[PDB]
Amino acid sequence: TNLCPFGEVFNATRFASVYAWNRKRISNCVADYSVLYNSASFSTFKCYGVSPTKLNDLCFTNVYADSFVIRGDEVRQIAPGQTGKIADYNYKLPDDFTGCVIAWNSNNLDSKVGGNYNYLYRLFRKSNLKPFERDISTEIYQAGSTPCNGVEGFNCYFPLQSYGFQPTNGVGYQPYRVVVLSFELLHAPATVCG
Amino acid sequence: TNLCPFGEVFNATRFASVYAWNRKRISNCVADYSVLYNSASFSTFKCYGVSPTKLNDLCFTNVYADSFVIRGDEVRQIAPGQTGKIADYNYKLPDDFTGCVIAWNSNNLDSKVGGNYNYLYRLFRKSNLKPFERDISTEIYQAGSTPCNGVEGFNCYFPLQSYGFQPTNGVGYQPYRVVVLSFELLHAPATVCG
Amino acid sequence: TNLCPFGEVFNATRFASVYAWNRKRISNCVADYSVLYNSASFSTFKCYGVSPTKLNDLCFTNVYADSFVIRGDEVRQIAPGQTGKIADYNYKLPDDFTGCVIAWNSNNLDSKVGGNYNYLYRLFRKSNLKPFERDISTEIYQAGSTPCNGVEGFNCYFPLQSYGFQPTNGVGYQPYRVVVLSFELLHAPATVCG
Amino acid sequence: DIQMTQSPSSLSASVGDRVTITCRASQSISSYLNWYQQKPGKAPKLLIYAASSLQSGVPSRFSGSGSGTDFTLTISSLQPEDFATYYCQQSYSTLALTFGGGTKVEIKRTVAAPSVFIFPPSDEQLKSGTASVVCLLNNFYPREAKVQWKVDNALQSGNSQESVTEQDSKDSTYSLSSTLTLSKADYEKHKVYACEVTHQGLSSPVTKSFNRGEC
Amino acid sequence: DIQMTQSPSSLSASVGDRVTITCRASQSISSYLNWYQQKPGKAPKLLIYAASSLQSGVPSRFSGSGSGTDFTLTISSLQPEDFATYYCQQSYSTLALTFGGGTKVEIKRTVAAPSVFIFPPSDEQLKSGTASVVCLLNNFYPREAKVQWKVDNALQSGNSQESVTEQDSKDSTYSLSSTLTLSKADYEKHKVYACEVTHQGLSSPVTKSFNRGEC
Amino acid sequence: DIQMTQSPSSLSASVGDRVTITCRASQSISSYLNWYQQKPGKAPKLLIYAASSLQSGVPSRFSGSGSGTDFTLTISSLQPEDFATYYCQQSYSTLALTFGGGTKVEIKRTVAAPSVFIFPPSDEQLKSGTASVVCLLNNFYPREAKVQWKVDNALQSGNSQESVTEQDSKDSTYSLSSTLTLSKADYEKHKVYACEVTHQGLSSPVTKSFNRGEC
Amino acid sequence: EVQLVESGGGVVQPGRSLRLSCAASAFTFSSYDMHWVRQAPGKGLEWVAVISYDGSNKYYADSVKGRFTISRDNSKNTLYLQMNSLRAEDTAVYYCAKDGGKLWVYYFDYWGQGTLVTVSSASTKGPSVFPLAPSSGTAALGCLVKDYFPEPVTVSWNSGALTSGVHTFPAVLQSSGLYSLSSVVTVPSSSLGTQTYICNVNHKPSNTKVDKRVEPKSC
Amino acid sequence: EVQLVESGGGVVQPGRSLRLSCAASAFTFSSYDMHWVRQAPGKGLEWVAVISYDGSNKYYADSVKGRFTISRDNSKNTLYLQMNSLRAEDTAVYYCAKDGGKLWVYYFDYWGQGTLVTVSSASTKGPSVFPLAPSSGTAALGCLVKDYFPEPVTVSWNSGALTSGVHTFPAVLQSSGLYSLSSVVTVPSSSLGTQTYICNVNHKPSNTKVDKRVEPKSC
Amino acid sequence: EVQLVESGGGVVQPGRSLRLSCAASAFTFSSYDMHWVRQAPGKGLEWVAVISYDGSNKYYADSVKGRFTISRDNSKNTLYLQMNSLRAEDTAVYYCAKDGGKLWVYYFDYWGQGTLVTVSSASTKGPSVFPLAPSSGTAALGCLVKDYFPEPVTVSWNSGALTSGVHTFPAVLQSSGLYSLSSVVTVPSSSLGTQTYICNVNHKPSNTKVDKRVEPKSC
Ligand SMILES: *[C@@H]1O[C@H](CO)[C@@H](O)[C@H](O)[C@H]1NC(C)=O
Ligand SMILES: *[C@@H]1O[C@H](CO)[C@@H](O)[C@H](O)[C@H]1NC(C)=O
Ligand SMILES: *[C@@H]1O[C@H](CO)[C@@H](O)[C@H](O)[C@H]1NC(C)=O
Repeated sequence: TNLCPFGEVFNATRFASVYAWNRKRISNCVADYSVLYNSASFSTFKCYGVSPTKLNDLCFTNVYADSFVIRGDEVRQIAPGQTGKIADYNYKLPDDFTGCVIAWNSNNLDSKVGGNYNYLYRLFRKSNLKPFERDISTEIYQAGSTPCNGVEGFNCYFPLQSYGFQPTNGVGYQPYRVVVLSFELLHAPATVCG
Repeated sequence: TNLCPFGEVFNATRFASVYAWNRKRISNCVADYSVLYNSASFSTFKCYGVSPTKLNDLCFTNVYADSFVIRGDEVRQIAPGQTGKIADYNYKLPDDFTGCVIAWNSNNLDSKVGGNYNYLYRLFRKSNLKPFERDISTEIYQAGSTPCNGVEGFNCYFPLQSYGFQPTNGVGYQPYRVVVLSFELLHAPATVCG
Repeated sequence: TNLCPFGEVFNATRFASVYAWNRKRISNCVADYSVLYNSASFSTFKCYGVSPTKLNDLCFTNVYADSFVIRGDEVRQIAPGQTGKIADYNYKLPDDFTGCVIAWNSNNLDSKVGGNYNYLYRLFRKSNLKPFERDISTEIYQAGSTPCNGVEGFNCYFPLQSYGFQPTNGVGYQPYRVVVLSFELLHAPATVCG
Repeated sequence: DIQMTQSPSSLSASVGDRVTITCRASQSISSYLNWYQQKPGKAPKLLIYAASSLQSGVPSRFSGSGSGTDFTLTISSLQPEDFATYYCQQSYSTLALTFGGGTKVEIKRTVAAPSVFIFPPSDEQLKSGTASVVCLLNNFYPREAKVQWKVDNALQSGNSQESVTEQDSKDSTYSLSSTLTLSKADYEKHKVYACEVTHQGLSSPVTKSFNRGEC
Repeated sequence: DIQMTQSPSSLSASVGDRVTITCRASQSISSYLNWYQQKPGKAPKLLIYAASSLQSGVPSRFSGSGSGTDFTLTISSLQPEDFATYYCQQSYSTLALTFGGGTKVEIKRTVAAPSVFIFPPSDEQLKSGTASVVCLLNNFYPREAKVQWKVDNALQSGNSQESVTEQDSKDSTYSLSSTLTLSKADYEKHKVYACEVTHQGLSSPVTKSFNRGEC
Repeated sequence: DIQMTQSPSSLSASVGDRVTITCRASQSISSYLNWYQQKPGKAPKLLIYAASSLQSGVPSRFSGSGSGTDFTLTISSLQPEDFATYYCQQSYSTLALTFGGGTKVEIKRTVAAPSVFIFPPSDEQLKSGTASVVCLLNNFYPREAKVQWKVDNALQSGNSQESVTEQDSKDSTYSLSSTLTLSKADYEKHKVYACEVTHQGLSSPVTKSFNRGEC
Repeated sequence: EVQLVESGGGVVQPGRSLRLSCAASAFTFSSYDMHWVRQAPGKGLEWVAVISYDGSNKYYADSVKGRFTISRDNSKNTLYLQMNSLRAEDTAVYYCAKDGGKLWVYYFDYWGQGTLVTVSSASTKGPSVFPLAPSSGTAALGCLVKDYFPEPVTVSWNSGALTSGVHTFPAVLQSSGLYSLSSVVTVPSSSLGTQTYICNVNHKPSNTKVDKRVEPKSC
Repeated sequence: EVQLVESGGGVVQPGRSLRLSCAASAFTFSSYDMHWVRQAPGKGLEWVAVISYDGSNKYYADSVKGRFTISRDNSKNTLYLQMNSLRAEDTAVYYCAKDGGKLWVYYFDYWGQGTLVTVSSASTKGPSVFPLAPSSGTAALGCLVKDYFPEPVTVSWNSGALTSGVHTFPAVLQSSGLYSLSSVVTVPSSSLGTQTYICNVNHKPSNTKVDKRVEPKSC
Repeated sequence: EVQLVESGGGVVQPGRSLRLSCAASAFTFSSYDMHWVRQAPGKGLEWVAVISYDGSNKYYADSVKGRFTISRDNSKNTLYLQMNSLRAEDTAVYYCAKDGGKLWVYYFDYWGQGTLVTVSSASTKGPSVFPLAPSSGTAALGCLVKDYFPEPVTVSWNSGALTSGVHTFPAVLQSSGLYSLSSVVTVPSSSLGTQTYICNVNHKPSNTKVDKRVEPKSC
């Protein structure tokens, strides 16, 4: 009964842009990973810090479910020690992440005949993001010596760029929904278990 | 009566190419800067070393009036600490220049339906020009290991390139007449004053 | 009578690809260089270590005749201290080579209306060849981190590339037959003399 | 054009100490540099002109030196009335004058451990539709303290803003208020808001945390 | 992904010496590293898990240390039965596990000068249509010896293949056989086949040469 | 191909001193280097061949050494008759021989302050249509003196040409004549022609100036 | 003994025009040039334009060149500063400054007190005040004066009776264009329910006075 | 005391399927996960796939993901490894390994002896043996067993009478897909014509036995 | 004791042909190879081409390959150098040089005095001489011999009476193709008006003799 609502995350009708990575908190519920085991439609399923198998026999203080959307080529980028647009300007991981990562194409859902541009990504930022940092600031980037006084143009760019997702897009360019399931265990009682 | 003939410089019918920057010497005459003050048609008017205002109350040993023609994009280049084609190969300033610089478009005058190519510029030189150096040598540049024995071709280029000036050219590409007014004051009597 | 058969080398009907540079050994025969002296059809004839003239008055232990085919642009590359595709991946010389090099166009013979692609060259190799090294290994080059397990594709390239030789090709791109005549003299009797 | 860099950005000094401030230019200027003083709120005031000339009515403790690109302003013995922000301005470019970034001098006192407090949005703001969280730092020294906002233990940047009070006249310690804000839909979507503080006077980082609607 | 580098590639050690082996990762892992032992031919065997835990039934001379990217395995006193190849394997990537390149440990004996021999193709192979030349190195130490094939004093690469025997149980020296092969048309086209050998125990390179069909 | 660099470009030495000259090649040559001597005006003469062989009839003071890329020619004790220009030439490239840039050796005397003079165009040249200005340097040592032409205090380059006399037999000082030339229309367009001189023996630069048609 | 008086500063919508006045005293306004210097909130100084002593030579900064106007009336010893088609970037404090004429290079000798100018396409709006109560070694409470325009706003504690420990944080212009300010005061944890605390704020431009009680969170 | 038994290994053409069996003993096969590790000839270890203790969770390496299958029968304490559409890259030695479950991270506790699997689109072919005679301080002779498929082949000298100094070089798979091996033995130069030397080789899969005499080159 | 005699040098228009002769003496011209070396004015040496002792092997520099010709007549001990379609680059001094044959590498043993060759598409033109007078511790005067072609020209002072302090500057070929030369002589400032100074110049190829007086500038 007291089962963790992972379904609403993976079966969510809509997702967020990567720069605005959506988060869910999971606590005080039974940890049922069978949905992952049964679900064979996972494009990529890679864990770190702990094996996915001996998890339903293991407790933790809390669980964090990160969700966002990228393209196929950026799937490799969702991991520790990764570099790239998504790695540094839209989402990040520490050098000691403990959890799992899942990715699956959503071209049938996250693409339009006219192109699905609802999902965006940060393309510029004066410094790399800190681990598990979310940035949605609408500040105009200063690319040149001339300050950008809230206006766009020369050396003044909109930080967000919209993805081009269409049914005809390439595999590396078709949309993919990505989830990060992180388990935290501190010197506190664990309210979630298998 | 003994007024300095600045008019013939600024109202000169014709100008020179930048590499052959024309010079005029001004001495033993009254220093009337009102023409600059009245003249509002100056595209750019920037001074260094001394303010333009408290000048007609100030004497100097001699005045040098440099005149040449560049494009709009090169206007920024006429200044100390500047770098570029015009900065290093066609005209230069010291690190302690004392005077003023004026620039104004002459597209109505220095452009032709067929293109005004009378004005040229140095594009290559084995070393940067010394301050206030004029070079009009017709030596062929040696760009490769093979010596250029007075003939053009491979690694042998004509040092001068003609500007493309037409009524339809862009603002940064339309012709601009540029003047440098430098004041020198040594341990000698000053023969020019306001 | 006991004359060295240099003719069959220079008048050979067919030649080899540069990476598979053909070699001939010359020993126990009379050294007649007149064929070189009479033959004025040599595109390039350059010797090192010893003058070509006072050679028919000089003996050696052995002679090595290297033959291959390159393009015109690569003619310069056949020499000590040379760098390039041919210099490092297909043929090499020491820093103390002793002999001569000859080159002549064979466009009339080594070109086809449909393009003469019989001659190839090595384009990749993880290390520069040692002096007078012949490599014809069909190993697939590993250009990326992903190992190439005997299959071509991403970061997996065929080491040989075929030349494009046609009657209409440029001078630097038309075929040229190249010969290296090296003389070795050790603490052994010399069986070849003029 | 021309850029002027003044160092240090801010320094702590006590009375009687000899202070030195450096100003550097992109290129060389002979003596076309000035030093001005400006108290908080008060209008700017001149101290030194030409980099080697004492202004009339200015105490002799101020001395200027240097030429070309690097210039120095030195105070032989600091005084309480001298605690202000000093600007260095170049003059070689008459028609494109530029000033230094500024150097604010504070009183070199003992290190003050910040007093940190957390305050959730009021229900009245909940009615309005917005939500704001206040993280307060008071009585800390120096002012260099990092304030980080955590949403469900997640670092957030750019969504808040910090405001620093001037150095206090009584204990010479600063106060900082960070207001973390978002909309109603964005407030209930999370549960935990925490404000981590990193300061020189803290042996370990200190964070104040709470859970939505729990009091 | 993740790559593991184990050093040295191979080392010579004698009984009673203290051996150290280093393993490095592309990125950092806390303690997700293991050391295994595998004798030639025999199946792999575990020595250390977690990089800081002795396996049961394993001699105490094996000790593990290190964290992050660099890890070390140390043997206080080497034993004859310990002469095997050691693998270091990371565990941070559960579903993309990767192992080290391996480190084979040989017995640190005296330098053995290779015994080099040359053998031409038999006429029976000449009948078949192929041709093969054998260059033999026997009783040499260490195994690091360069074998080069010369065709008419011309260096040839990639056309042969080398096979190395295991370290001998009696004298602990290796044997190498290089087989240089080509077709009948390619054999008579040349005259001289020579096998140059470069080894640590050779003051000068040694080459064995012959001329086609001369015996 | 092959390039040969000889250093120094020119050196000052006195009688009895030991001179050394270095010659460097783009690549390595065993001993295919020669040293030749050539007096001003006189035809070239051989000194050393093969870089390690004294030529017959050559004084023993000349000695050659070096191999590969760098070679040295050394004179144990300089003599007055040895003051000539020495060329180093490579021989590895028989059919593309190349020579060194040359190294002229002068007599190491005391520093001579240049005597500088200015001479305007004659009216006869004014009639012709051209104009030429002569700047004369005489009795200076060494020859390394910069001559700069100023037109109305404006530096001009490339429009003149300099000619240097050989080292004098009496005082061993050089003479330089710079001829600055332009057309009639280009001569009256300016007023002041000045010839600045920079030389080692001058504490400050010396310039000779005049004003057009003033005498 | 030099006196300068800036005036005419105010608030207006972008694209409008404003005139500023500097009054000279105790010196010859006619025999020196004048500069205008503006300093944005929290930033440093920024040069704008300069006028000669005689008012015949005019110069302006590139950022405003062809957009501002500088003029003077030596008869009145008055300096006029007209700013047409103003942008949001122009919100700052302006000062007038004497020339000095001691060198061929411009320095700044004297300054006025300056006047404030603001640009914003928004109407005045009533402030909203919210309490900032403590919870469960002393405690502290405060009030937030958010969503008010324009500056300034006056804040007091216990109608001014509560003075010690009071800190009024500098206001900041949020992206909506309005202002928000925080006022705080620390009190011993012992006195939290006995003493009543009411932050009294007045906003004269909007003509709004509000006194908000603050009580500790209860649950 | 842990016993594991790999079986089912063999040789097959590319694109076919093979089943491998690991038999567990002296431990609870049901309460631990299982991994499959393959090691190519001359290379090191390579992880493939892993199965849970309960056989409900399955994972495979990217190199074979969607191509292999891992299953287990705890009732029989048996582990099954099915490999469909095999490539030439799959020729290696496979081992089965226990989970251990001592950490949240996978280590390898025990291994089996392993079984051999080979992939090649070639039929078995009779070996060809050739003598390797010395010439004119000892000498050495040998035989080359070339062009045989598949492994292994058995070699002896003097029908096993000649033992000392014998070195059987490891086989290598040449580009043609076949195998070649060299066997050598050093003998004193004094005894070259008196003692006869015959290398005796047997190849059971091809059912071929050959004894080749070796005599010194004569000319 | 080796004697070589270059001859046939001269001046011609570009694109023409010239023949040069080297006469051998006191050695076997037939038993050694010959090289031609050219040295441009002010530059160093430049190799051109080489011929065998027997005259059957021929080689030339790339810069002239296929443009020059080298031949010899051992019967006459003569060496012939034909240069067809000459360029302006060919103006230099040519020398003939012996082979030496002491090594497999070419060195240069002996050289001739050399002969001069010039290329220019211009006719001989009368020189123009101009005085170079001093002004107001000694002084100096000179004459400029400008716009003359070809070389050489002879200069004297006081018809040769004035010798000490005379410096005849090397000529230079200006862009117009002509030559200009400067002659100078220093005289004490005391003697400037009493002694008359006349530079006497002769140009035999043009058959021109001019004596120009020099007097100090007067104004
Ligand atoms: C998610 O939806 C799929 C069908 O789209 C369903 O099979 C699955 O059970 C759902 N998830 C959960 C946790 O029920
Ligand atoms: C230059 O010409 C303009 C008109 O083109 C005139 O107004 C101005 O007065 C002239 N300059 C002078 C110095 O008179
Ligand atoms: C090679 O062939 C050419 C004609 O193609 C002939 O003149 C020459 O003599 C031949 N070479 C020899 C060595 O005979």
